[PDB]
Amino acid sequence: TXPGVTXPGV
DNA sequence: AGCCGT
DNA sequence: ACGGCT
Ligand SMILES: COc1cccc2c1C(=O)c1c(O)c3c(c(O)c1C2=O)C[C@@](O)(C(=O)CO)C[C@@H]3O[C@H]1C[C@H](N)[C@H](O)[C@H](C)O1
Ligand SMILES: [Cl-]
Ligand SMILES: [Mn+2]
Ligand SMILES: [Mn+2]
Ligand SMILES: [Mn+2]
Repeated sequence: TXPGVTXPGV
């Protein structure tokens, strides 16, 4: 996720 | 640590 | 079949 906590996605 | 869609 | 950052 994020970043942080990419995306998702990307 | 933290999920999704080319 | 298989990748994206702080
Ligand atoms: C052992 O790999 C996996 C095993 C189980 C599920 C997964 C994957 C997986 O590798 C995977 C991905 O690599 C990707 C995604 C994904 O959901 C998974 C799994 O679910 C989603 C993503 O497609 C998008 O966000 C499109 O916008 C990008 C990424 O795709 C990669 C490869 C694609 N061919 C394309 O080049 C895309 C741009 O990046
Ligand atoms: Cl790439
Ligand atoms: Mn990990
Ligand atoms: Mn899927
Ligand atoms: Mn992977």
